[PDB]
Amino acid sequence: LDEDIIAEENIVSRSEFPESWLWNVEDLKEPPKNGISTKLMNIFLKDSITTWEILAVSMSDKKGICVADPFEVTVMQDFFIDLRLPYSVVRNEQVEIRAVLYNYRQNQELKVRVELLHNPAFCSLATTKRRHQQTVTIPPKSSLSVPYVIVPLKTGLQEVEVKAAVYHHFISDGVRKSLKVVPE
Amino acid sequence: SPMYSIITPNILRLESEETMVLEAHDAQGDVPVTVTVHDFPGKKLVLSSEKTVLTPATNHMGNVTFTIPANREKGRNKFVTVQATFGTQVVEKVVLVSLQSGYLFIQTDKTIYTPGSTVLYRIFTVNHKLLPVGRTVMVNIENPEGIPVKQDSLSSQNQLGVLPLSWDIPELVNMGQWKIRAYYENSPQQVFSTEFEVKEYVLPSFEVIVEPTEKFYYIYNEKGLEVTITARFLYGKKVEGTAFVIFGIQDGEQRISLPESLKRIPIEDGSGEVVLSRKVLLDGVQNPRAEDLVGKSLYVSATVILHSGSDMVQAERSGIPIVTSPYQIHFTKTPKYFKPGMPFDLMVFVTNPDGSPAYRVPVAVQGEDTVQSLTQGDGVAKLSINTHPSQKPLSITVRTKKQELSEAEQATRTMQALPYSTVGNSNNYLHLSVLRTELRPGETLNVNFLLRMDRAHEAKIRYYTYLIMNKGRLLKAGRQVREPGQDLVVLPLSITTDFIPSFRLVAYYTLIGASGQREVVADSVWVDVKDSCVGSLVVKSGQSEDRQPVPGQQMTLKIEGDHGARVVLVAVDKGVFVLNKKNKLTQSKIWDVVEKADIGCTPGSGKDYAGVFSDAGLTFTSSSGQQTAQRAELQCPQPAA
Amino acid sequence: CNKFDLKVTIKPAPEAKNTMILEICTRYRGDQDATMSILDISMMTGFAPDTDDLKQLANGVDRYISKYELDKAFSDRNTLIIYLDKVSHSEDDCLAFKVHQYFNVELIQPGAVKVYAYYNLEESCTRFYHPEKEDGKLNKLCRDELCRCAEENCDKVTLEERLDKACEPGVDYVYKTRLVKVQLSNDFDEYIMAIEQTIKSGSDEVQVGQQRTFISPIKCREALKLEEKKHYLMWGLSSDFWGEKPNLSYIIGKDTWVEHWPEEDECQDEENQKQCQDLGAFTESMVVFGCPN
Amino acid sequence: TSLPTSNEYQNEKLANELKSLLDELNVNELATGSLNTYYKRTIKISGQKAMYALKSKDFKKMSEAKYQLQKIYNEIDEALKSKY
Repeated sequence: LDEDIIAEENIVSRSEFPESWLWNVEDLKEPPKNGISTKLMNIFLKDSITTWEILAVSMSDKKGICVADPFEVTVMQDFFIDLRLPYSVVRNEQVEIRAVLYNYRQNQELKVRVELLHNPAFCSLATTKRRHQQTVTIPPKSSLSVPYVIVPLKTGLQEVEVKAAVYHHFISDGVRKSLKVVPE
Repeated sequence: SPMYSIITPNILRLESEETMVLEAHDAQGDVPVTVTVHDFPGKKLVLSSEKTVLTPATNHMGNVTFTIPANREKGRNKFVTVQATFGTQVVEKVVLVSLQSGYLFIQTDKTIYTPGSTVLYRIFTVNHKLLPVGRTVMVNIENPEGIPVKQDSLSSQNQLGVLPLSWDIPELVNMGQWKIRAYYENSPQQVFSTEFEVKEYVLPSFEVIVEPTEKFYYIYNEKGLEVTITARFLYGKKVEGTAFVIFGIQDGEQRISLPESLKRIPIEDGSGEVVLSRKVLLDGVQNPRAEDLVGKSLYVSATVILHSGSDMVQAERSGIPIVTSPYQIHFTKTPKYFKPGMPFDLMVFVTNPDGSPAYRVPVAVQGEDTVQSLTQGDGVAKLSINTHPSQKPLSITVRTKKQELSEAEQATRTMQALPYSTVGNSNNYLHLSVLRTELRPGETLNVNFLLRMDRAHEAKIRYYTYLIMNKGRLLKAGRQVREPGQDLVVLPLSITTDFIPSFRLVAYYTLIGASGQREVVADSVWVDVKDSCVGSLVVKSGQSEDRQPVPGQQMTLKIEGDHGARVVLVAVDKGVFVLNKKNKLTQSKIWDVVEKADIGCTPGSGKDYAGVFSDAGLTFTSSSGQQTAQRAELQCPQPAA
Repeated sequence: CNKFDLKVTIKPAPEAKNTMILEICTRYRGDQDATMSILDISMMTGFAPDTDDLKQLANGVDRYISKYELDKAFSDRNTLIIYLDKVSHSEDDCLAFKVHQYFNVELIQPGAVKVYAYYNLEESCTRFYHPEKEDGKLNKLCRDELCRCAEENCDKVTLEERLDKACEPGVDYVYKTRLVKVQLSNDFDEYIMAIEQTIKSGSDEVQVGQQRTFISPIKCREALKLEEKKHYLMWGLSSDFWGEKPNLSYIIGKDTWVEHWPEEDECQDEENQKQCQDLGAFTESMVVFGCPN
Repeated sequence: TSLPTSNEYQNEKLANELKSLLDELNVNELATGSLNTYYKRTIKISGQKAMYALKSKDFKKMSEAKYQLQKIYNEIDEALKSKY
């Protein structure tokens, strides 16, 4: 807790991954200039690491409707985790989720201590007391896959969470995804 | 002998402003005119309020503005009766009307939802001018077996034409293609629909894209169909993995897979190469005169797997045409009537097989070797031929002429243009030669007015009366003055955004001549205006320069649009679009709704004076009784090829 | 499963002391042999395929592994896909490759294999493997429909430790007991226990001399090593129940205590002597006082 | 005594600059509470960088970190101003 690394105490995961958002309504009441009202908008990007596509339509009784072109915005990171959960698991069947660790650093391998957090509602090598970590090496410009086998223990909506930190840097990610548990 | 003419749209519309042109030909002093519409048949006096006078100031040209209400009045077209009374004289015509209010567009936040994920949707509501209007709308949500599972009834009054809405997808429900349908409470028959898929999915973390080096396959192409596979994460970054590719042939809606064409290639540095060989494609069917395979299509499904085994993605390019020639040839943007002796402007349309406009492609006609002309960025080529003053149908046949293609590989097509059939076969004509490029609002277009008649009554003609159709309504109607001895007069046409996407121009003159005969000579021309929003809308970045933002980070968004306009926003993880990219809203989709709603059915002209008028969305009724074939069909001529 | 069969044999090799052989056997349940199919394997924490072997395979026909996966240093290869040109509908198609543990760890998670045809993923099958765990199956405890996790575990122990750790919050019972029967099965060993006194009564209304069955993962029937007619003793938690009152069951876990009482004919022997007089200063410390509060 | 060497001076400036911040870190960490999760997630990682950097008495780690923490502090102010 004094090593060249970030602490699980201090990792705040990403969790907010909408599939669509900013379903908002703004009004060009600004002072027209050269005929073109201009609004500046303050938006907060959501946690997902992807490319957002923003679509605007304008309606004016003078000039009508107007499907603005699409406009792309890419949120990314040099290192992060992809927690690939499937749509739904069945309570009490054993599966294997994969944590994919991406390292898009130019030129140096990364050493990570990645860790599946304990969840009472799941049967994992992770206990209230003992944690479940490996320590792994990702080449640069590529991906390391990290198996975690688990067993869902309660129906309804359950939550898997992984955290990883790189050594010597102070980079860290953590994802909190949720999957449907269904009874047999 | 004074003559009064009435000119209206071919088909009127409810609850919207229409316009009709009043004219006094050869009359003296002020002429007061009253105009009245009545239900048909009988009398309801639906609109009489309007009165006007044709002053010698304004060369006796009138403005008609009226709005027909929607009173308690099927399967049989309803009509109306426009009665225009100049002084005491009383002219009238029987026209067709439509219950079609306007348009409706629906927007869904995503293209695809999972059971239990709510679907956001907007109904944009507008009149035939694409202006926001406010009516009452009904909205159904049909499940994939067609059964309305929810409806609401909403008014767009004081909502600036935008109806927000949602629907919570139940937890258990049929997967499949759902539909959202909406109509104006006035007119149930004109329904509007957008779809959305309901499925079970996790989002994919990359997109896959398949691509034939050619937009088609040439049957004699020994190499077979070559295809490049491409994968890249949503965060822009190249993919490593392996990918399974496989082909098939489509006939109509019928689909045969070529099981043997299955290939497993490595996807390296985001890309991969792969091919269907002419042999598999033929064996795969059964080596019939390859010629047989002509007309059918190909398709490729690829499926990539990351080397991590975590995430899969399918994707398929469909209906790649099997063709003997690369290009296609179309005369549907060229009129079907010329004037003997006068130069005929040919608008040849040259599409790639798929359907796309093909740029820079040479074309010319049967006869003359020296005549050539390329295809501007719109897949259009302007060729003009001087025609002979012979009362003989003029058959034209055009043919591609690309170097590096064999004369068998070149593509042709034939059309037949008939001469303009005058009054009493007098040989009096009018031509509008218009320089043809990509017109843009602001740019100024010249309309050459060319007079073709024996100088006998040449001094008589004093003026041209012109009109502009647009989105099937009158956008302007004016006069172009002329002086004797002139055959050419040029019209300065300012071109504003009100012309988009395309406008029609019909000019006509009238006179007495030969043997005391009341005449009408005319001409109609179609011109595309380079489509694009009528005002503007753009959403660029806030921070002029910057590095990629970071998950959860603040970012400033910039919106440049029309003053006072309303914008409605949505941002969508592009990962969705890798599961479904269909049924999105486009402005191009709207222009397409607006053109198919044109009342004008011809590129240009008329068989006779009275056709020019019915071809563009117009009617001409004069005192002297020279009216136009009355219009009683809602849609254009059912395509006869 | 059903569309595919999957038998994953994880055996040690003959002739290190850790290295072994992973064998994967698949058959397609259908009329024709499947087309192109995926084997999506993962290593047990600490292992990674013998390379010299993996090549061999990829040289093979019907099989291929991407250069991309070959080039990596065996150490960097903890998952890996083996593509197949086919899998017979007729008999089992099998193969194997020596794996080597290069890394020393306690608690080694199970590897797993997965199969399917490229076209359709939902028709997969998925077999785990592991050196000790029977089926690569984690240790759970399920009665009827309810399951709960059982992958847990099982210097001087002072006459005072005992006085402490017990009068904790949780503890909802303590007992002496007399191991009577020992029914050993697939999953869980029942240790039917008499209640030779309720040293701390509780939620479970038990009239002493009354039996109550205690359960533990087949995985510790070695470490607890209780034996019939002995006489152990213990305190576990208010949660550890199984089923409903009054036909319950008790679960032996982490926060469950178990501590021999060396028979009274073995209380003589001069080595049990201190304890049979601390155990003796405990129950007696308890019955009477029971707790501080 | 006399005066310190080059290294000696720079090194001790950085450090105190650095410390100067770590001092009023906690105050900051605490303002994140109201702020959107990105702030908290950020400051916590930036905080450690410092404290390890500070104790490591190495220029790089120390400045590099000096700056990390500077930025996020500023992204906090900007934040709390759009809110009164």
